[PDB]
Amino acid sequence: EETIPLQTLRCYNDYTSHITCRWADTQDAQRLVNVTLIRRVNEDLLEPVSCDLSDDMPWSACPHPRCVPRRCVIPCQSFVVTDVDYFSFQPDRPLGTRLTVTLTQHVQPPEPRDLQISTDQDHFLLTWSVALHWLSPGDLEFEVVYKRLQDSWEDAAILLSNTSQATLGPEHLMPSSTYVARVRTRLAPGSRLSGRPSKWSPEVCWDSQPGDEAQPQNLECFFDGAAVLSCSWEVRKEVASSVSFGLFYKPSPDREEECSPVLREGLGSLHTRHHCQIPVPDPATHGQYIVSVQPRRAEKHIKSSVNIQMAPPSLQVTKDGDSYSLRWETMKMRYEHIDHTFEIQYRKDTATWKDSKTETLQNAHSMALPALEPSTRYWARVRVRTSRTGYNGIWSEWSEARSWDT
Amino acid sequence: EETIPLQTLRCYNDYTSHITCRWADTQDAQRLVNVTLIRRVNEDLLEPVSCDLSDDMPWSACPHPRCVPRRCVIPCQSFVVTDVDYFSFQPDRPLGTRLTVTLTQHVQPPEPRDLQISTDQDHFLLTWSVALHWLSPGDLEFEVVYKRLQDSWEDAAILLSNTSQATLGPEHLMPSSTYVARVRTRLAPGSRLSGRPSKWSPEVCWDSQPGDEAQPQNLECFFDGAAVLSCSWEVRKEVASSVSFGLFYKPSAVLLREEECSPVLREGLGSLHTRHHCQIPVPDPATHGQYIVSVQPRRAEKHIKSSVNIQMAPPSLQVTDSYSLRWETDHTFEIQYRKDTATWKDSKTETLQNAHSMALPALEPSTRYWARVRVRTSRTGYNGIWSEWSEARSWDT
Ligand SMILES: *[C@@H]1O[C@H](CO)[C@@H](O[C@@H]2O[C@H](CO)[C@@H](O[C@@H]3O[C@H](CO)[C@@H](O)[C@H](O)[C@@H]3O)[C@H](O)[C@H]2NC(C)=O)[C@H](O[C@@H]2O[C@@H](C)[C@@H](O)[C@@H](O)[C@@H]2O)[C@H]1NC(C)=O
Ligand SMILES: *[C@@H]1O[C@H](CO)[C@@H](O[C@@H]2O[C@H](CO)[C@@H](O[C@@H]3O[C@H](CO)[C@@H](O)[C@H](O)[C@@H]3O)[C@H](O)[C@H]2NC(C)=O)[C@H](O[C@@H]2O[C@@H](C)[C@@H](O)[C@@H](O)[C@@H]2O)[C@H]1NC(C)=O
Ligand SMILES: *[C@@H]1O[C@H](CO)[C@@H](O[C@@H]2O[C@H](CO)[C@@H](O)[C@H](O)[C@H]2NC(C)=O)[C@H](O[C@@H]2O[C@@H](C)[C@@H](O)[C@@H](O)[C@@H]2O)[C@H]1NC(C)=O
Ligand SMILES: *[C@H]1O[C@H](CO)[C@@H](O[C@@H]2O[C@H](CO)[C@@H](O)[C@H](O)[C@H]2NC(C)=O)[C@H](O[C@@H]2O[C@@H](C)[C@@H](O)[C@@H](O)[C@@H]2O)[C@H]1NC(C)=O
Repeated sequence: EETIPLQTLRCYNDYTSHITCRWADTQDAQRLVNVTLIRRVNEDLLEPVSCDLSDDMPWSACPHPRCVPRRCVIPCQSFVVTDVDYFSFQPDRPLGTRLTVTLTQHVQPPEPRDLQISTDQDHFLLTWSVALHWLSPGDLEFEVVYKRLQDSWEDAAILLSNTSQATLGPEHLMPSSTYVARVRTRLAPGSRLSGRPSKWSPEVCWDSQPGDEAQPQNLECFFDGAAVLSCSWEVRKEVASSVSFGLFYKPSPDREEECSPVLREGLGSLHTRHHCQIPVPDPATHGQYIVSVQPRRAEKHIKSSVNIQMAPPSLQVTKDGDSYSLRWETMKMRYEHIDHTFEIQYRKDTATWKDSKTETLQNAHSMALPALEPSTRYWARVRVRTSRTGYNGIWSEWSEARSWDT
Repeated sequence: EETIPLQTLRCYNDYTSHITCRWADTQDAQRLVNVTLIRRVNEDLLEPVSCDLSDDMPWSACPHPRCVPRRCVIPCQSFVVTDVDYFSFQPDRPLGTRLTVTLTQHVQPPEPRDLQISTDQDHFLLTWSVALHWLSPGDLEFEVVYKRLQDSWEDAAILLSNTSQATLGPEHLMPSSTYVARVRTRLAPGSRLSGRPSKWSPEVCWDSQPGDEAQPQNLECFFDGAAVLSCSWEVRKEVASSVSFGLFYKPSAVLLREEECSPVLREGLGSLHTRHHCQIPVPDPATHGQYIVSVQPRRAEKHIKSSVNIQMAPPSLQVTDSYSLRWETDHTFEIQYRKDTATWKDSKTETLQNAHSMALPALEPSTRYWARVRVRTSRTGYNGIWSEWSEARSWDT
């Protein structure tokens, strides 16, 4: 982006005898290189310049906290409107490098492009062209790499072609996935030329044969060569939420087992990877396994006696004299012996259950009520639950609300 | 990982006539599978519970933002204390996958470990180990990959060993650089085992042989096979801030003139270097099949036109009733005078164009003032910088 010496150099003259130059350097650079100010006479003569250290930089700022300013004086006997001095910096030693390139051994073939996919049933034909007689198409060979959209490039299958197309089939692709492919051009083993391969083409992207998107997929197993067979597979996040899969394995015929525990990991935004470690205690004897991912026996055990929601009680209102009493019955349970607790509530019509007189009774079937307001409409509800050590549950829904007036 | 239908299920019964269950699917899952509630009568016997949609979830929360809650009613005569029901959920269709695996065709050997570098003069001995008669060291082959720290793994050089050390020299390594290496285990070609390599060891770093830090390094030129030879190289930022490098080429009776390539594109690689690129045009590769390519300091000069960079000498000054400033040098003069407890950015400041003289107003019959001047040109195609101040001169009024 332009040396610091060259940025900081300002050379001003008295237009009679002098030129004074001021330029700087960094210490950072000087631990590696030093440079002289050089002035040049004609297309040939290049004269050194005599500078000494200056503690200041009054003509230009130096962008770097570690500058070493210079100040130099160059004698002259002449100045004319057209005069231009040309200034340079020579480094303390020769620095450089060379390479002798034999073109035939330094070929980077052009990158493929116009990458394109067409389905033919369950195969996909991948075409591309290359912009190109020193390098003929027969010098070329192509390298295609493909992976599911959710995978590293790290882990991807290659496919080689001597022409500029390849067919990808069901031996290469898993069904109902999005695949990505890319292609680069390589020199042919047979070419009289070598170098290195092109940069990759841009990516093309496509869906494989539709199949069933719910099916778990990509079941893989690898044996450590000792005592463990590690299997992994994927299933859609949404399907794992309605279905519990297990891993089951059994030796192929010469009793069928569940692998446990299964660990889980995100795999992109739609799949979960699960892993399992199958123990193999004798790979010599039983060295072929048949392994399945399939629905587990996953049950919620629900003990009836301990999950009872009784039916709501029937409720009625009674007078008898001028004192009113609430009564309530619950459906006969064949002959069960089971204590019941009831919760009883009543409302002034113009008021809210939330803030109401809510007494609670074990094994009672009525409740006498206090005296109450002149000619008001009233409401009442009851609910039951079991209340005995063999038993448990939730309240019954409320009885129908029973109205009435004074 | 309980499923949503199962986490959600609650079944309460009236201990007389039936069981009521409530539970929930998600909309998201329903796109891929629906599920039926199932009540297991006995070991051999499952039966479908008929559920229908509910607006609510009066018995358990649903941990998805879009559930499809159900309410089922299963009738029963008969209940008693010892009773446990087993409930589950059947998919709308068979789901599964099945791989049949022969262990010898499916082996992944163990990750290498304990990567070390030792130096042997200018070589580096990398060692490691693999913790294992089913799989034996002789089944094994090690693939080692290495690279400069600042490079990607994309096409790093592989070196293969069939024992658990490898050597890396100056043939493999750029001097004065930091190398990172990792190793993984593979099945030997001649092994009757097949599978896939181990995952990579942890990385190890080391500093390659020192060389001449200051040189440009890593010149690479590649020819596209038609008309162009792209070249790249690295120079250290320190050096780059002192030397402009160029790229020069000559193609292979007597030899031709050595030519300069441009433009040179620059990009910031790693902490120490910047990377440069140049495009060389090659017209007749079948005749000039060899190009010697050099990176060296260029003719990078600053053109300074004398006439537009004049700074003059300070004028000479004097002072001589009224006091008069006179000076000797198409000029512009600035004249300053001052009081003695006041500085200059307080003092009176004045421009005089092609005057060599200046008269002064009333002054204090007490004080002893100071005065400087300086100059630049006005000559019309000319420019420069103000002169230094003239000798500051004194007098007592
Ligand atoms: C570029 O030019 C400068 C100054 O001339 C060099 O910096 C100086 O390098 C000298 C070696 O020629 C050092 O001299 C030594 O000094 C010690 C005590 O200070 C003496 O006992 C002994 O006789 C040495 O000769 C000197 O220390 C150093 N100046 C500084 C910064 O103090 C420069 O060398 C390089 O620059 C600096 C930043 C230092 O780190 C150097 O050692 C370094 O190599 C010259 N650069 C090159 C690459 O040739
Ligand atoms: C799980 O079962 C649910 C609900 O029964 C299925 O979703 C439902 O699919 C019905 C298709 O059978 C859709 O009803 C349709 O209405 C439209 C008009 O709006 C008609 O064109 C069409 O012929 C039907 O009459 C309905 O869209 C849908 N119900 C809900 C609440 O979404 C589900 O099937 C799957 O989900 C959607 C994408 C469906 O439309 C189907 O194409 C799809 O397979 C069942 N799950 C599965 C995997 O079968
Ligand atoms: C595994 O690596 C060994 C140690 O480096 C191999 O020996 C070397 O590899 C070459 C085979 O391509 C061989 O010609 C070299 O001269 C030899 N170098 C040294 C100094 O060890 C070994 O190769 C086998 O054993 C050698 C001695 C030869 O007889 C080869 O024909 C063998 O393939 C490799 N191990 C095996 C058994 O594959
Ligand atoms: C690139 O060109 C050819 C057409 O696709 C391939 O030739 C094939 O050679 C096989 C030899 O055993 C053989 O199956 C086929 O007859 C033939 N394929 C057909 C019918 O088109 C070629 O494969 C190479 O050719 C053979 C002779 C060997 O040299 C192999 O090592 C080659 O792989 C194709 N590409 C590659 C790289 O495989």
